[PDB]
Parts: sequence; structure tokens; C-alpha cells
Amino acid sequence: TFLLLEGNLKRIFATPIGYTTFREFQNVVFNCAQQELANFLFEMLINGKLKQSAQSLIVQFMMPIRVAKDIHERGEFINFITSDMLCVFLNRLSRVDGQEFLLMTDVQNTCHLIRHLLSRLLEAQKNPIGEKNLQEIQEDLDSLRAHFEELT
Amino acid sequence: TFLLLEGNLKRIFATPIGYTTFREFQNVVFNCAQQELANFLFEMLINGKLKQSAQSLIVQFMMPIRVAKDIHERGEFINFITSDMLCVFLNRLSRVDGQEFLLMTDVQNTCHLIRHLLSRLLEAQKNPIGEKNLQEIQEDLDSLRAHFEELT
Amino acid sequence: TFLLLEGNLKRIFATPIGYTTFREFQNVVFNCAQQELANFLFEMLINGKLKQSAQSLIVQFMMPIRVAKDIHERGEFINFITSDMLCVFLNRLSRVDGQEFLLMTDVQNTCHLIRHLLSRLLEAQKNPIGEKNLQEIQEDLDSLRAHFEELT
Amino acid sequence: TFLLLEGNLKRIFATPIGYTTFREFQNVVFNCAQQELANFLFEMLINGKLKQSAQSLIVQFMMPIRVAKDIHERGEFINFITSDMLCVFLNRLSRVDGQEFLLMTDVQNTCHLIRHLLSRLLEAQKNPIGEKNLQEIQEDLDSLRAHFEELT
Amino acid sequence: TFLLLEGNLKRIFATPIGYTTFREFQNVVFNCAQQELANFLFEMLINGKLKQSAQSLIVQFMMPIRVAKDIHERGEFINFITSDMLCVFLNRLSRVDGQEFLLMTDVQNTCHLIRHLLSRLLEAQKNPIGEKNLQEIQEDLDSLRAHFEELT
Amino acid sequence: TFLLLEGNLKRIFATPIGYTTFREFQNVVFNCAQQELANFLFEMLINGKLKQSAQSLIVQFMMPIRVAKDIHERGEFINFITSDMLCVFLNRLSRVDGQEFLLMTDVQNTCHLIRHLLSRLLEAQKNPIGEKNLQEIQEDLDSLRAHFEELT
Repeated sequence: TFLLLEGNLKRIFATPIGYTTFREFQNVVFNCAQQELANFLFEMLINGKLKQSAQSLIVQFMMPIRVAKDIHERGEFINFITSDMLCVFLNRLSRVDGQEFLLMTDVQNTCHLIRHLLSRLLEAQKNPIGEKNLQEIQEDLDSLRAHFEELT
Repeated sequence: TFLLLEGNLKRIFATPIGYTTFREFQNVVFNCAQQELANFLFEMLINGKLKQSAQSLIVQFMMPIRVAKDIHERGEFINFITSDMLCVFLNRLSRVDGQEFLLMTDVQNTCHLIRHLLSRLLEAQKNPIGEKNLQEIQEDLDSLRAHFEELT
Repeated sequence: TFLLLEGNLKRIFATPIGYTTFREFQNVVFNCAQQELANFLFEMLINGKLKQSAQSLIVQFMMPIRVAKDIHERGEFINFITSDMLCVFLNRLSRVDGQEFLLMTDVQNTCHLIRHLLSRLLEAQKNPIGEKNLQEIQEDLDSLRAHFEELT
Repeated sequence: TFLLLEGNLKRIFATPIGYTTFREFQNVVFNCAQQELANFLFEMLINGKLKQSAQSLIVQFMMPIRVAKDIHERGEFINFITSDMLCVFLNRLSRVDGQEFLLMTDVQNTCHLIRHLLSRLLEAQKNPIGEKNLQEIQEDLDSLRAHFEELT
Repeated sequence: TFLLLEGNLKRIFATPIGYTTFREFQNVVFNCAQQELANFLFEMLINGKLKQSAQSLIVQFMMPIRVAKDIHERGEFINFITSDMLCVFLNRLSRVDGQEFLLMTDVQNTCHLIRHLLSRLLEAQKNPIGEKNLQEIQEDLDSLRAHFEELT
Repeated sequence: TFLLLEGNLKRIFATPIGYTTFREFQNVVFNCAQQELANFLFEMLINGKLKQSAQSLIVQFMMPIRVAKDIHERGEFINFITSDMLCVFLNRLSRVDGQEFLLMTDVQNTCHLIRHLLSRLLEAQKNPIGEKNLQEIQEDLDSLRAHFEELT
């Protein structure tokens, strides 16, 4: 039974993780199961929480399974950005789901982008959640104020 | 000859404009040509500058031809952004070439994005071109400073 | 003013319609405006509802504007499907937003696909809206029952 | 020689598996080869069939190699579908090649999709292969008939 | 009836042409129809062959309909290539369906690409059709021989 | 500290390698660092050059890290091509970055493609670098001349 889970996991993780991959993983566990075994196995493979073979399954697959779960939840969120100056800037956006987008900006575009993003933070102030969220990062804003004026 | 140019243009603009489309347009003009006619026709169809049939060619195709040329030059530049607040924000980026990318951000991500973009403007100050570019938009920065502190 | 709207519309519709295109259209109208003019112009260009020049704007752009609005609302909905039998079937799915996906199925896959889709209709019966929705198409289901048994 | 095969395999499997990957794998084996060795090595790495090092090559690469071969043969076939009810349904299609497509359907669309898929099974009845194929799954159809009428 | 065909065509051509678009066009004609009218209308709109309104339908839609049909038949065929020298070359491939691909090559890659393509022409010589095909373009090959040796 | 690097690397390599991945890897090393440790760790993980744990990090990640670096440098370069004869040819292009493109060609297209690629080699002769590059592969060209005439 342990071997079959490994083979099925090797198969599903052989291709790029996507938005169906976490549910597809759940289907493999359910196929192998017995509700009591599934819950044991979810704990084992997602959390590494409880034979030698089990340690092997955690090492190969816990991180890929957790990323599948992350993608299910927030795959479309920004994950990383790089920039190269050439005057224009070559920006690369990468999402939690691994997809990337190339975007060129000149100095005027970048400033306009900043203003757009600020307008959204200003709109957050009107919503009860957002205002508290901004206060949660009050120091990061304050850093911005120093940092931006220093540019000026 | 005028009719053939129209048919060839209808064909090439029947599919999405891409990065080969402007050169493909040039090939249609060269195929129809005689260097003296090509230059006349480039002026006619790109600039609308110099029978009834010619006006028809300008109306249908000048804008699609100019967009093809724009894309050739700067298709990968940012062109537009939209945002929807849900606390997270659903952002959509659109480039000059018409391609779009969906990107989710929460309030912390947005602030971090702002800081990254500012760092690039700060790096521009070190390059001789960028510093003058920033001075060219000195008011847009100054607006930012007001606008950001008002948030704080 | 009428000419500028046309040029701006020719530009934005020169590239593929996407999820930002309807808001980008709104921005063109607002840029041209005066709240009273915008509302007049939205009525004119979306609904064709109220000089010669205005008729021209409706003819070229009302349908592309309405599709942009449709995509904004339901671009990801199924719009069309084709199938070619080769035993396997070459299926092509097209969405409201114009994007397509190729999917191969054999006879067993197709039956399994049907069962999956039925399970969802069965789940709809548990939700108050879905049960009434199914009753709204009670004849289409009844047709299915005849149609499927006739196959058997 | 064993080490070189591993390095070359690590390289080719470092990027997403695609439709060229299986032939690219064959090229690595041929590059390392001697027809007699290639056939031994194909048996070893695809089937795990026949030193310690060989077991290592099977464990890391047999499944990725078999998936590459599967994709070569049927990468465009449906592999998985998920659905989320919101009344509309958020469906995700995943193919053997790992590519996915998002498709929204309401209750009417889903029924129409079912009818389309049934029409294809009905067309299969006209082709000599398809009729026997449907008879091969005669129970799955019969299950459908119960299952659909129970909905009604 | 003529107006409805125009509206339906404006809608379907509002989004990028794809592989379902030609069949989707056929569905619009069939929806409007009467077998005798459909055949008249196919002749009218695909071939421009047989009131004022009909001429309008040919002008707006014949070329987009013919491209849809071309794509149905050979959308994946190469349509155009551009190259920019930078020593490396920036190549852009465009297909009949309008999709493009960027591919970088250095001088060695380009020669290797040529050899690969020649091997395929050499394989064509073994197939009865291909040998005659090569003879059909015997002059284009002969031009190559001059042209390549002149490089050497 | 060694364990954290492994976990962070498992995470970033869980998704497809892209153009941001190498810089994202650098960020993980810098986050873990101390300039002296980073340089040690870059040598360790990119070059395998200098406890048991370190060998484990090289085995799992050196190749994926080197591919990320390759992609950063030349991800858009051609990496592989396959062809299937059907008279038309089904070609598949694969880049260093793993992305692929399907392109159909008939016998005439293939010859035209060859001519285009030769024109670029002929243009290279005008540039000081390219002429020497062609001389570097003088034998590969000479092979072409034999090989092409033999076809004729």
C-alpha cells in the first residue's frame, strides 16, 4: 500500500503542479483508503505528523503537496518580482502558481504604477478590514514615506 | 493594385496583431511595389499623408498598422491596469501588445510592490538618464509624497 | 470630439478583447467627458440609444463594446464546443472570452465526463437555487432521459 | 557512463515534460550507446527490467520517463476534472500532459454539455468500433440511466 | 434576416479567430436557415457569389470567414518568419492561426537547423509523394545549392 | 541552517523553472547568509565545490540550479527539434526554457525555411563576428553542401 501511494504521487508530480493537483492528490489518498487511514495519511504527508517508508514519503512529497495546497488557496497571488534597468526597466512577475509575466516600464510608468497601487491602499482605508491591515504594517508605510521623500 | 492591398491587409489583420505583423505589412507593400511607390504607400497608410479608395484604406487600416508598429517597438510595455477590492485586490495588467496577466495582492503585498518600484526609481537616480527623467516628472513624485503621507 | 472617440476606440479594439477592455473603454468615455455627456455616450455606444457620426460609432463599435462587457461579466463561461470522431473524439472548447482548449476523449472518458456533470446537477438539487434551475429546464432533462436510453 | 545518463536525465527533467521530451530521452540513450546497450537501457529505465546505480536510475527516472512516453502517445487526453459550485459551477480540466483549462457552466450549460457528449456516443454507435466500445461499458451507461432519472 | 446574420457575425468575429470559429460560423448560417438558403448564403459569404446588404456582408466578413476556414484546415502551418541579428539571431515564427513563437539561434544552431530540415527533405525522397513534391520545386533546391556554396 | 536551505529549495523548485527562478535562488542564499558564507554556498550548490548534508544538497539541486541559471542566460534559445512526416511534416520546437511550439510544414515550406536561414548566415558574413563564427563551423557548412546536392 505504501508503494502504491509513492508511485501515484510520482506520477501526479511528474507534470507541472496546477489548480487541480491538490484535489488529485486527495483522490489518490482516498483511492488507497477507510476514513481513519486517510486522516492518518493526510497528517503524515501534509504535516509530516504521525515505517522507514513513511519518512521517505514525507521527504519526497510533503513540499510538493503543500505547494499544491498553497496553489489551490492562493496560486494567483504575487510571489516574486525581479527588475533589470536598461531609461526603461525589465520587470518579471512570478505568482504563487509559478506562472510569470514580463512587463516593461519607463520611469514615468513606474511612478504611475505606484500611484495606482497607493489609490488601492487609500480605498482599503474606507473598508473596515483594510484600515486595520494598513495599521498592521504601519511601519512599512512609514518607511515608504522616508524612502520616497529621500528620492525627491 | 489598390484592391490587392486591401485584400492582403484584410487577411493579415484577420488574426491577432503580433510582433511579426508590422514586418508582414511591410512585405505586402513591397510585394505590391518600385521604391517610389512603396514610400508613397507607407506615407499613405501609416500617416494618412499623400483616389477615393485611398481614403478607404486609411480608415480601415491606419490604426491597425500603427498598433502593429507600436507593438514592434514597445509591445511589452505596460498599457493599462485595473484593480478590484475583495482584504485582497484583484489586479489585471494589460500590455501594449494586448496580453494580460491576473495578479492577486493583499495590503502587505501592495506596499511591498510599491517599495520595490521605488527602489528602481532610486537606482535610476544613479544613471545619468534616469535622474533627468525623474526630474521631468518631479511634480508626479511630489504628488506621491502628499498622497502617501495623507494615507498615513 | 466624436472623431477622438472613434480613434481611441479603433486603438483599443485593434488588439484582442480581454478582461480589462471594458473598463479601458469606460476610461476613454470619461476622458472625453461631464457626467451628463458620459451617460449620453454610454447609452449611445452600448445600447445604440439616443449626428450621422453617431450612427457610424454604433455600427463599428457597439458589438465589440458589448462583447467586452460580456467578457467582463462572464468571459470564462463556456460558449461553444465542437467534436470530431476519429475510437476517440477530438473536442474543442471555446469560452465567451474567445479562448479555446483541445481535449481528447475516448468512449469511456465521455461516459465518465457525463457522470461527473450529472453529479453536479444532483448537487444543485440540494441548493435552493439549483433545484429551481433544474425545474426551469425540466424538459431538457426529460429529453436527455429519452435520448440516453435510446442509446442503450 | 551511468553517471552521465543520470546527469543528462536530471537536466532534461529539470524543465516541464512536453511532447519532445520522450524523443529527447531516447537521444540521450543513443548518445550514450551500441544497439545492444540501448535496448538493455530502455528495458532498464522504462520497465525497470534487467549495478546499485541502476536501481537509483529506475527510482528517480522511470516514472518521469513513462509520463514522457504517455504524453507522446496521449498527452492531449483528458486526465482529471474538478468542479466547485457557487447557480454556477467552476470546472477545471486537466490533461494527460498536465495542461489545465478553467470553464464556467451554469445549470443549463451543464445539461447542454451532457447532450452534446451523448450525441457523440450516439454517433459512435454508427461506427463499428464505437458500438462495441459502448457495449464494453454497457454497465456504466446503465448506471447513467438510473442516475439521471433519479435526478429527474 | 440579413441584419441578424450581420449581428451574429459581428459577435463571433469580435474575439480572436480560433479552430472552432469556422464551425461556429456554419452554425449561425444554419440557425438563420432551409437547405437551399444555407447553400446560397455559403456561396454568398465565402465566395462572394450569388441586396445592397449582401455586398455589405461580403466586404466585412468574407475575408474573416475565409481565414476561419483556412485555420480549420491548416491553422498550425507556418505562415511567416522574421529574424533580427544581434552573434545571435532573434527569430519570430508566426502560424496560419496567428500564434507566434520567439526562438533564439546562434550561427551554429542555424546551421544545425538547416541540416535537420534537409534530413526531412531527404526522407521525403523515400516516400512516393515527397519525391515528386521535391521535383515540383526542383528550381528552389537548385537555387539553394548555388546560394549555399556561395556562402562557403 | 542546512535544513532551511533544503526546504526553501524544495519549495522554489516545486513549480516550473522560469526566468525569475535563478534570482529567487540567490535570494534564498542571501536570506540564509554574511558575504563569506554566500560565496561558499554558491560554490557548493552551483559547482559542487567546497557535511554529509552538503552532498545531499548538491545531488538534489545542483542541476535544477544550473538550469535556472542557463534559462536566465539563454532560456529562449532553441534546445531541440523533432519532426514527424505524414506530404507534410509535424515539427516540434523546444527551447532551453522548456517551452515548445508546434509548426506544420510541407515540402515547399521546408525549402523556404532553409533559404531564410541561409540568408541569415549570409548576413552574418558581413558582420565581423559572424564570418569568423561561420569559419569556426566551416566543416558543418561543407557537410551541408554535400548533403544538399546529394538530395538534388
